Amino acid sequence: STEWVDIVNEENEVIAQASREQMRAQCLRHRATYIVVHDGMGKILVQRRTETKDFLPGMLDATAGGVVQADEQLLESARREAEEELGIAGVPFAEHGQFYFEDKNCRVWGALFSCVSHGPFALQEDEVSEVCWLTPEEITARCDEFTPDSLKALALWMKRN
Ligand SMILES: [Mg+2]
Repeated sequence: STEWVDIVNEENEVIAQASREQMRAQCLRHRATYIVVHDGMGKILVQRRTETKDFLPGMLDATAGGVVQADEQLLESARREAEEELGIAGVPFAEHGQFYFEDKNCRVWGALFSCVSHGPFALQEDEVSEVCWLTPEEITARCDEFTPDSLKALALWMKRN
């Protein structure tokens, strides 16, 4: 089935809907959720992207989450992503506002969430190839390995937590 995605203007108003392929082909501005999954003891669940991913294959994500699909509300979208990527469901999510990120390959209004989970996790190997618990110190010591958008989300979380 084709994945359909909300396309937004500069003001984060939905003005278009595109296939996932069109979104990536034209670098269209879209929404995504970013969820800091932390263990409540100082560590962040970090996820290595498979090497088949369109956006930044093989890099580390400091957050779970993904593109918000057509007509999805932000929290249900975050919950769907966490369920699909990590096999978690019914865990409390805290909301931490929004941020905008763009580089040469994407334009995104991000919605930031966090949750505390110790697992267990059920992962998708076609998307994530590895997970581990890292402290924020450990992450910044390796920050060249991380997607800049997930790093931005984490940094924003770290300044609130
Ligand atoms: Mg997705």
